[PDB]
Amino acid sequence: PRFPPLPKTLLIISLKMYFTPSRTIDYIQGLLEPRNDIIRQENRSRLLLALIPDFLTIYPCSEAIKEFESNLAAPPPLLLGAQDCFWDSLGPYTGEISPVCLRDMNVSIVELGHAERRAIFGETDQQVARKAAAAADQGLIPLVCIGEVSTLGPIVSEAIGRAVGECEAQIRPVLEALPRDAPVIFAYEPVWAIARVDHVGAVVSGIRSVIERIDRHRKGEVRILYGGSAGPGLWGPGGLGKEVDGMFLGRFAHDIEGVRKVVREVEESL
Amino acid sequence: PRFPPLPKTLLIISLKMYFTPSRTIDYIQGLLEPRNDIIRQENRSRLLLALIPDFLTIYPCSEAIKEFESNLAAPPPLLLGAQDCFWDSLGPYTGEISPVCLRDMNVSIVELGHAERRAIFGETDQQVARKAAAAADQGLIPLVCIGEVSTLGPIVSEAIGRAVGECEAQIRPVLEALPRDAPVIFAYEPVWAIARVDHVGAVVSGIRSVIERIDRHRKGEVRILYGGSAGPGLWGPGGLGKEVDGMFLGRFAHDIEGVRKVVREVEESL
Ligand code: NA
Repeated sequence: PRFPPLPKTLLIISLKMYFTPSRTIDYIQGLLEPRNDIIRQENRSRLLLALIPDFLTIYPCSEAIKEFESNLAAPPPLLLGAQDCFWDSLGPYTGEISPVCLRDMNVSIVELGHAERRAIFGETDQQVARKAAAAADQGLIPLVCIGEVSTLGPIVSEAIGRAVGECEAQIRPVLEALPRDAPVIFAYEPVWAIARVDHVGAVVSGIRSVIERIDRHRKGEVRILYGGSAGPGLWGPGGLGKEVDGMFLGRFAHDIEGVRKVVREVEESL
Repeated sequence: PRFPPLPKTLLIISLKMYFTPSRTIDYIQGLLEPRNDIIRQENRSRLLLALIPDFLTIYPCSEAIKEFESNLAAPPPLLLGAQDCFWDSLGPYTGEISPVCLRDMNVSIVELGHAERRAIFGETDQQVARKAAAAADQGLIPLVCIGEVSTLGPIVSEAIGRAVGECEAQIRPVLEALPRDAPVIFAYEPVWAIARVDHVGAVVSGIRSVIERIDRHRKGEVRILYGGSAGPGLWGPGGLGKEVDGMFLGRFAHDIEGVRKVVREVEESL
């Protein structure tokens, strides 16, 4: 085990660039708070939460998790992610974050190729792949965001064919760059939508098929999440959970009670 | 005073993406250590050091500075910088760092437009300008890296004319975007060199002239540093200090004794 094993269900909270430091510290302390009933021992092996703060609060986030773990004797209660990293270990790359340093701060997962980075900064498939490779070199699980870049046509087979093939071009360089035994998580979100479960189910089913065709027998496990902004009710009553191994929570999740509500939803669906 | 006043001499240590977290914590604790004789009370009003760590260690760096300040009763002993920031306050910008959050962590200065970011990521003059504006909105001093993008010709007046005019295109959008009363620091390094003091002196003199021509009477103060990798002896005996208001220290500065040696050099030149 070079890598943490992946539970069947993954819930991800990415704070993007929305939170101030004090709000991030209060927030992660709310997640861990036992009276908040978000993190249950009985969920440990089936359901996992990741918090993905901005780079500045990874340190005190990591410190908060540790302090909470020291309350018990020796799955972590909560995974800590970063929202990006560089494609090299250490070096002369001003403004860039090292996966070496991330691992030293007990980050377990790195979000890569977000739609926002692809649109604003022109981040490419090759770059996301090299980034995944460097994250994996440090024992970090790549979490690669994928999705169709085009507005799709009105013929469904054409539309599903395009979307899946556009995801294929994003998946292939990542799997080529990664060791076959390193785990990877792909988060799907159709970039032109800014949640149709029929559409998600169909493209995700085409994604899993794509992966099986490239490397059916790789030892590293694979998970496909919904990367879109998911609201209360979508997972269970909306059927989203029948299609994917997890999801990103939308901005309702900025309130701890919202997160509590969605964990309950997820428990009920299992 | 919306901004810290700028001393006549600025020394900058940017760690780029070279240091692990424990090495950064040890390092800043070495800078502050009184037996290391790097930070002298007698230097306070004439010479200032900035440390510019990676985003992950800004928090414990800030914490270390505070803890040291609490050893005395209420110029900071050491400025804390970041190596980049985003051009907006808060929002949906995955992987980006907010100048709001930086200020909340007692960062006083933001390095922008580094040659490494301009080359690797295609970072543009417009983007560096918008970044400077957002840093200034939060009371942060922009530190904009500038320099000629071309290999220069063999006729000196042509070469100096080009280099200065290429710096002009980088300076102008920054001054346009900044309030006239916000301070700005420009760090010069000819991108094609990968230290000729004659060349630096000549282009820096053309830079100060350029600035005076754009906005002779702005209230915000301006400093021009050498952004190249400066080694021991270059400032005083090499004459660099007669041309610029400070410099970036080269990799020799990774050793605390190196920093000590260069502070002594600088003291002697004043
Ligand atoms: Na970045």
